[PDB]
Amino acid sequence: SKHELSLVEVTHYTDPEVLAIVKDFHVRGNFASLPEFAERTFVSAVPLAHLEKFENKEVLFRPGFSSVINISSSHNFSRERLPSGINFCDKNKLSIRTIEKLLVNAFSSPDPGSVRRPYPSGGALYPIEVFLCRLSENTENWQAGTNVYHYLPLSQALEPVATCNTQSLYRSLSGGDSERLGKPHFALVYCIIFEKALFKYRYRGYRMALMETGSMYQNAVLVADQIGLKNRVWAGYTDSYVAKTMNLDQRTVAPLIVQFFGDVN
Amino acid sequence: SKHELSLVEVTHYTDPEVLAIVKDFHVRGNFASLPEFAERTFVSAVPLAHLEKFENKEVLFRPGFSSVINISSSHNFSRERLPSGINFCDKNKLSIRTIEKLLVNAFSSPDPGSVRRPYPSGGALYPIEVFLCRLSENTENWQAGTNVYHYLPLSQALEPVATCNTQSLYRSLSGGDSERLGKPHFALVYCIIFEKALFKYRYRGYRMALMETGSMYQNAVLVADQIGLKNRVWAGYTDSYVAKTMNLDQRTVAPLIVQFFGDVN
Amino acid sequence: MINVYSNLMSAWPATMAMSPKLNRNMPTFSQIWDYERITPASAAGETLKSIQGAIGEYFERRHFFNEIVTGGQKTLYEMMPPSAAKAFTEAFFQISSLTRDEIITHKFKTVRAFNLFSLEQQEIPAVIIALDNITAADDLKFYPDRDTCGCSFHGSLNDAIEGSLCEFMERQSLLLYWLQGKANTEISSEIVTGINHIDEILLALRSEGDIRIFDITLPGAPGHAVLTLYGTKNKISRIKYSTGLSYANSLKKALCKSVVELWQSYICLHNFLIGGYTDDDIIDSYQRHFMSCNKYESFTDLCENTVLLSDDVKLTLEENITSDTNLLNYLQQISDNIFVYYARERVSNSLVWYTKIVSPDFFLHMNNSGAININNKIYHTGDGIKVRESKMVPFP
Amino acid sequence: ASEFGVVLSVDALKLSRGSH
Amino acid sequence: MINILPFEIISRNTKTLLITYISSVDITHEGMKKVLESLRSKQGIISEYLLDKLLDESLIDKDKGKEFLITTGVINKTKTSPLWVNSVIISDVPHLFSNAREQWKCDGVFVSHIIDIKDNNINVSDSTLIWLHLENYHSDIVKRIYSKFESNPGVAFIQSYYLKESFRIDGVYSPDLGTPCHFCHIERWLSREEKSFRRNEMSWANLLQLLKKYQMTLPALALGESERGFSYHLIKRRLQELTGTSLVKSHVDNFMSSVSADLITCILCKEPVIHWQACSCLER
Amino acid sequence: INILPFEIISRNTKTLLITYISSVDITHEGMKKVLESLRSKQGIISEYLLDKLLDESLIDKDKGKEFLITTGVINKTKTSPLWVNSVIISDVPHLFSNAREQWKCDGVFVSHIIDIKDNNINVSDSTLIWLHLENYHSDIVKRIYSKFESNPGVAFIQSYYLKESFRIDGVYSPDLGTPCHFCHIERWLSREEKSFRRNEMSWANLLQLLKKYQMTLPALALGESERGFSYHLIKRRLQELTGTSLVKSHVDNFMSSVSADLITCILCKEPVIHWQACSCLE
Amino acid sequence: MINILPFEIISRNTKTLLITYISSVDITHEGMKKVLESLRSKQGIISEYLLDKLLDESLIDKDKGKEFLITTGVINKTKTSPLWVNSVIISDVPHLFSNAREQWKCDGVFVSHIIDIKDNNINVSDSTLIWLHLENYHSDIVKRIYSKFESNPGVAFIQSYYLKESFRIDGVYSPDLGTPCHFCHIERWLSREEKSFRRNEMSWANLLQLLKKYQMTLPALALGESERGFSYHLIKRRLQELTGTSLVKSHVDNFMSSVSADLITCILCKEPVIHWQACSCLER
Ligand SMILES: Cc1cc2nc3c(=O)[nH]c(=O)nc-3n(C[C@H](O)[C@H](O)[C@H](O)COP(=O)(O)O)c2cc1C
Ligand SMILES: Cc1cc2nc3c(=O)[nH]c(=O)nc-3n(C[C@H](O)[C@H](O)[C@H](O)COP(=O)(O)O)c2cc1C
Ligand SMILES: Nc1ncnc2c1ncn2[C@@H]1O[C@H](COP(=O)(O)OP(=O)(O)OP(=O)(O)O)[C@@H](O)[C@H]1O
Ligand SMILES: Nc1ncnc2c1ncn2[C@@H]1O[C@H](COP(=O)(O)OP(=O)(O)O)[C@@H](O)[C@H]1O
Ligand SMILES: [Cl-]
Ligand SMILES: [Mg+2]
Ligand SMILES: [Mg+2]
Ligand SMILES: [Mg+2]
Ligand SMILES: [Zn+2]
Ligand SMILES: [Zn+2]
Ligand SMILES: [Zn+2]
Repeated sequence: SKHELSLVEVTHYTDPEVLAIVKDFHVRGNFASLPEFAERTFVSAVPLAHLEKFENKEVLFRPGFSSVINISSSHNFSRERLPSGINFCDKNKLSIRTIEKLLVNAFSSPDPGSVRRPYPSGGALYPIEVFLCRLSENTENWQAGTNVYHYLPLSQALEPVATCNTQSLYRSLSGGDSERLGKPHFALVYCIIFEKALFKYRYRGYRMALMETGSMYQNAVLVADQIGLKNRVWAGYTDSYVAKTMNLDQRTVAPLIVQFFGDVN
Repeated sequence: SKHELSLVEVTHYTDPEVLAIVKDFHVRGNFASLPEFAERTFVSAVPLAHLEKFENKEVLFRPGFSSVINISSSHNFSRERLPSGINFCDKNKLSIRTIEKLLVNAFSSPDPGSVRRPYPSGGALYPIEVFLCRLSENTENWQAGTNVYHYLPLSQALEPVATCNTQSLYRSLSGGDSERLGKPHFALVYCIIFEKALFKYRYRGYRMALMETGSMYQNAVLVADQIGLKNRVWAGYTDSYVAKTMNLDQRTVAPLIVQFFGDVN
Repeated sequence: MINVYSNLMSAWPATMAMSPKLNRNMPTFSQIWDYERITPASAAGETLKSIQGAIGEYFERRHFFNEIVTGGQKTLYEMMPPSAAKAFTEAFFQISSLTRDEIITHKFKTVRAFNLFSLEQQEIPAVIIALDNITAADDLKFYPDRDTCGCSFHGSLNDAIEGSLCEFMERQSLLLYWLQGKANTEISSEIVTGINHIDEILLALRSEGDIRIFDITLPGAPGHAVLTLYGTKNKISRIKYSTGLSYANSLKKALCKSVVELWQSYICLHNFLIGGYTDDDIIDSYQRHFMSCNKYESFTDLCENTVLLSDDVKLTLEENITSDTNLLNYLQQISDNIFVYYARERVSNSLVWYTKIVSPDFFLHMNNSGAININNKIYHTGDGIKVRESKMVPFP
Repeated sequence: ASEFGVVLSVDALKLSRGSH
Repeated sequence: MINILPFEIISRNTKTLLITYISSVDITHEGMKKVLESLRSKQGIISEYLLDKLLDESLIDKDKGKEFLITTGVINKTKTSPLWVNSVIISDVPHLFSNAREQWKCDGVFVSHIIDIKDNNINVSDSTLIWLHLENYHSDIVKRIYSKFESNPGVAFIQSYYLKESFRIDGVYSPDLGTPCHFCHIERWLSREEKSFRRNEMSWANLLQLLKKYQMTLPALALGESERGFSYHLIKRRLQELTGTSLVKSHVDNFMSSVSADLITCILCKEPVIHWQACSCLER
Repeated sequence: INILPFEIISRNTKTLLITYISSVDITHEGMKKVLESLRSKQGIISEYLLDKLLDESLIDKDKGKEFLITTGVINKTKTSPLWVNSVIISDVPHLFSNAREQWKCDGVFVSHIIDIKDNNINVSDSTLIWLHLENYHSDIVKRIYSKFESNPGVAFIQSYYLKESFRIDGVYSPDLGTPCHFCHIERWLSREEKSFRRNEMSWANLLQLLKKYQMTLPALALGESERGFSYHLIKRRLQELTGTSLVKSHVDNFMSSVSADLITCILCKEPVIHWQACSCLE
Repeated sequence: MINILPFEIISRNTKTLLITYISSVDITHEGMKKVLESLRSKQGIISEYLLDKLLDESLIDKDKGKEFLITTGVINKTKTSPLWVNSVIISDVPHLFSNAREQWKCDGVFVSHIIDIKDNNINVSDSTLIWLHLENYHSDIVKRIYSKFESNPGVAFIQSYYLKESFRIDGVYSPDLGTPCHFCHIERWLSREEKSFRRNEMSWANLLQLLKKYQMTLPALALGESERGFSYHLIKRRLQELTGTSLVKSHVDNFMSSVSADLITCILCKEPVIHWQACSCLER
């Protein structure tokens, strides 16, 4: 609002060829993930029974050889990352103060006068937008009836987005795997604004934008661990349906990744 | 070596259509960034003089409106991220112990028996590889003559990669903007193994891999700040030239992003 | 999006773009920038309408500001039938300080027109139509103040006329409202339209500030001229006032275009102001004037001074017995002297059309702070608010 | 202005040609 | 929901063989032979009660019988309530579909009505997938249908039509799910067909054409009985993928995408289309 | 017969016909019935159906037709190719010394290469005149137009240089009523001259000062390679305009310019439209 | 390095005009007129000493003169040492290039030699960009050149040749930089040309062909003088982009990419090609 940018300024530099080729590509990665499609679709090209062989492994630069410089673990001063929460449980009320703690710590400076975020960004352009989705009636709310919000990291404020109910929003974000997921209190959805990702650096901007998304949800992971929230980054959603439900215009902006938050009993 | 995975297992599931379409796309984002091309190429579609208007801004969901739920900064318990270092200075010797501290904290568990990394990953497949590049003769080294290494996050060990000299490796990573960059002690290069990103989830895997890259370099940012290293994530490099110099085979693996580390006088 | 760019030596403008937006329930804005050949054309609403409207406004404005050529040079009584030449003479005799003898003997630059009612072919003075200072340079002493009221572009002659006629109605209605402060009705500020993007705007404006919706249609006239007004006292809002206006047979249609045009003006100015852009960026004095009206006092001045013919506030958008009646019948009852300037150009296997509807029996332009035929068949000096006869309405 | 002539025309776009 | 899968059960002299997509068995049991002939007779779905009845009739244990029928590939058990409860086909060539309702039951597809586009007062219940298939293309036909039915709770649409030497099946158009409509599709193909050497379709020639009322026909080669036959099979299999007996699961990244076929070469191309920038379907 | 775009507007028993070149009071009921009928028929019609329509509306066939042709409701166009031959008029004719020979095998038939500096240029009926200029002056186009506008079935196309661009104009055909050279450039100059705020460093200033000083606009520093590139573009446009009717070919094949950036070698194909103010519309 | 840009300087009666890509000036000074005629005479690069000499000769201040010449678009100052110090053209049609060395100096391109492919003992210095242009394509010709010169310090190659109705210019092949070679290119185009409706080129038909010695010719339409002319201009401009007087800067994401041209339509397509999976150029 003080640091507002109009997308009209941005589009003055858009190469329409670039935008079309990037969106054509991007859309190949969209999913049609719904409870009603479970028995006629699949996600994994690898059978369940062969998967473990591929999980948590190292690819070697000289496969079959073992000559390495070992490094001490005595240098590690970190905590182990918590396991990613699954079937969340919404028995406890969850306050707005807890959602607020996450938002300001993961995405904003401690100094509300400063514009320097806790993650870097190609060209300082920050093309990735954070949306808040409230998924539980046991989640406290700022403005009754409003379940989608947009986080403004520089003003440190929430912008109302949608008054969809809590059941519809859970359905869109939770794809066909909702029963395993259980019941999170809330989610963040990270979205790319295509022209903002593309206008300065062209195709390479798409690459920089997706990486930024990762820097962001990672801060959220670390911050969640510290305030005693469980979380799970989530790709099992129908992209367009999420978009639709949040009243995003898919010609301009698209959800890259969902991240779920809550308790685990 | 204990948690080794052979790419032969992976390729048994590769859709060659998917791999071709993803690489065709990916390569559109590669740069030809060299000192010798400075006066006949450009990077920014936006003139220098109009850029500030686009830097550190907020795009609004309701542009022109100001109605928001403000959030307290009293919830923020974090430190402000350091500015990203520029023209690095290699006057000080930098020890292997410092590079080791960064590596184990950003990418490895504190428990060397555990396989659970401090960043999540689609399918626990971890398709992104970390390479270490030594760029200063004032940087200590584990094996004289070896300036490229591959970090094995689960074994917590370095695998020798290349004995290119330090000048050649700096030239490849620093593109045409080396004079502004100055002299970093070392870099990490984050690389995607295409078939490993693609085999399970197909196109959506590419999206998940680039985001993972961001979660990774972000841990490095936070860890660098804590051990008193400066850093700058960097996209101003010639992709194939870096690849070539590090002896990566570009048919299998490609550099997504470089990250520079060192002091700043 | 769109993002069509033309070389500066092209026939076509520098740029056309459709603006990205996050919110799918907000209207599309589309715009064409062509250096300072004209000021940027734009339109807003449903996506394709937006795009058609910006293209259309661009063709319209380029024609009137940059492309007119006169069909030569005649006195008023040569170029048209007598009772029309008289009507023009009386208008011009108010607008400058030259004598009736000077006016009737002056050879005016001419443009093709036809009578709205009889289709009789004639000419009218080019000085009314051309918005550049060269086309009818030698005529400007008779008519120094020109503008785009009643101007319109379309690919059907019928649409071009209908567009010209509706704008004429809305601007005649606006000036009469401005001068007298009389409106037919207020439509509920809390009206629900049923159309997503219209509702979105109204909700955003209601929560940012306050709106008033007024039917200011020329008395007795069919159709609806709907004027929408916003203002806020909110300190961090950069827009303290905006407004929009449209006329149509249909009350709903007029309200919707009215609301969308308010938003269109709201967001253009908002973007100017946050863009950091300077006064040297403003080349159009209507825009300069509108921009100096960006204060709450523009809103309260209209609202406190608005008298309403009907008691209660319209809760629904249902028509009435007047709306249905014949607009040409109504207009001809007031005046025979309404002309349609027209031009046309082949594009592929179609014609595109540029029209302007003009009457010296009505207000010839909308700047009653310039030289204007203040006395005419719908107003005479004294009927209205006096300070307002020498001040321009706060409308862009 | 210069002592060598008077400028008639200019192609503004051609004459023009990390974070800022 | 017991779905009966493709198989045959063949006998000559005293030898009887079952052959399915999954397996082949030398049947050494009269009762199970009878069961299998009865099932081969039925179209598509069968009440688990009928199956038990047919098993008990041949004196065969019910879970042993069932386990046999499932694992050998004769039947399968499905549990999920589907997105569209029902399909209708709307067409300018309804004769081409006059046995479709009957035949496609055996593929597990419920098509409730074949509707001639000429008909007024066309009605469609909630959560119905509308298949609009046109030989003689006009965009006003699609507009009319969207206009009649976009508001129906849970509706979706598929459009099929011909362009040049191709048969086109659009992605599923679902207001609820936010997916691209017909016009998003046909603009993607009219762009590719321009000898432009450019993905980007936009220019002042296009801008000027957009001023006119959106309206069009499509050039395409004349159809024979053979092109119609080919088309009938892709329609059936596409409907089957979405709402019928799944034989081969689709990946989530392609399940709703367009399917295009060259009628010369018979090669399929499955392809997700982006929203067209100048389209209105997102704003509805 | 091609039916051109036009409008008819009615009020009282009054009717006004407007076409691309005319504005006409229609008082004969017969002709209202003929125009209303043609208004809803889109484009190309047969001589037989037109004649049937006229006879129905009690209008002399010969006279009725003369009206429709003269006011620009119809034109009497060929189902066979519009230009049986072509000629190139140039200030650099030597660049085309082998063009006639060579372009044969591309199916392109150029009868004559002609120096613009020749006095007494003649040109056959049904011929397309390619005017190519390295030294552009609008009076050179004016001269060619004046000489040949009246030749049966004549058309014109003009190629020239503007800074880094090679511009090929649309085809100007009096018979078909397509835009001319001046419909582009004079309109372009009008827009510079009548700008809401004149850019005081406009390229119009150069163009207008070259008139005032009686100087041509030179192509900027052409070498062999730019001429080779030009040569090929010319050959390929002529190929596009060969074997062409209004039955074979859409008007947009004529009502299109080709601009080639000689640096990037990128082409830009743009629509060309009429200018109400142009004198090609009489 | 003072680069002389495209301009003209025209006089009639007492009026003299300078016109460049950047600007136009009414020249009101005899000295600067002389300077400008002299520069219009010279090809391409000029010693800053010659420029100063020419300025002093016309009694013009040197920095005022220079500032004028730069800002008006007559010249510019470039500072950078380029990647290839030198270009050679190797061709089966060297006659087509017999004035190229001379002419292209004015475009700031240094081509040291035109080499007939028929010649033995072909020599190329270090840091030379080798342009191989073939009308009569054979892959053995490319193999021979790579074989002779891949090892040369700082070498790069461009290949140009015809395929169907297209003229092809490959991406810059640079062992040092790791960029795709000719064969990476021609496999990308032979894949696209298959009526496959598939990006993926691999099948058992291809596998079997790979057993034979890699060897091929290309089908392409016959060339006239006009196709040759067009080709000459793209070669010059491509060389100019890489090693000559830059007029228009290229984006870093396309600078080294392939350039393809339809000779029918004259439309360019600039496109980065991936490494071919079965290619050896990465392993060298
Ligand atoms: C980009 C991304 C997408 C993911 N998508 C899903 C998902 O769709 N479903 C799920 O259960 N977990 C998902 N995860 C979580 C991973 O499966 C998890 O990080 C991994 O199995 C390791 O487990 P841990 O995080 O508990 O150590 C995702 C993680 C990432 C980084
Ligand atoms: C993906 C990515 C690529 C970047 N590339 C560059 C680069 O090429 N050159 C550079 O100077 N900085 C680069 N940066 C650093 C940003 O310019 C920097 O984060 C931003 O200007 C904000 O400054 P700060 O990080 O000091 O707050 C990059 C950052 C990211 C996230
Ligand atoms: N007197 C007639 N009686 C019956 N049918 C006729 C008559 N004259 C013409 N036709 C029909 O109308 C069609 C149109 O022919 P028309 O005389 O209009 O030539 P055209 O369409 O002007 O073609 P072109 O001049 O290019 O050869 C003919 O093919 C013919 O079948
Ligand atoms: N489909 C169309 N074809 C041609 N011109 C159009 C079309 N739609 C709108 N226009 C023109 O675009 C211009 C702007 O229209 P609009 O924004 O609706 O109203 P306003 O007159 O308030 O600007 C007008 O000249 C209008 O006639
Ligand atoms: Cl209406
Ligand atoms: Mg408008
Ligand atoms: Mg208007
Ligand atoms: Mg208006
Ligand atoms: Zn659509
Ligand atoms: Zn003309
Ligand atoms: Zn290769």
